[PDB]
Amino acid sequence: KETAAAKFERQHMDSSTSAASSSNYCNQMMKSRNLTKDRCKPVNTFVHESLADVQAVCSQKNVACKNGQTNCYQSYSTMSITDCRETGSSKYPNCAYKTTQANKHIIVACEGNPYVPVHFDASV
Repeated sequence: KETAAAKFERQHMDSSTSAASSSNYCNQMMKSRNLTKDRCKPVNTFVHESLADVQAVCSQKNVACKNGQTNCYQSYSTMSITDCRETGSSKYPNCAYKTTQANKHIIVACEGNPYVPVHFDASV
């Protein structure tokens, strides 16, 4: 089955764009990354950075996750991110999202050897 690291990349990485280019970014990416296949994922963030730069966060500022786990890390630097959250009209299978561009620090949980992101905890 898909590894947790691989799921993070699929759900949260978009190294192919610098920022969201239109209001339909989230609608397209949520669909393309299969985040709307079974149900509308209600909120999701994409990170517009290289994979190596995001993986490197696992060596940055340790901080407890929202759920209290201690394997979370905050990036030293802000990153270009897109926040995707369901619109009030979103109704499976016609999932609809509001796209919000931001530059924020990210908080990720890390696991494994190599020690890499497996969960996107927050933008801050």
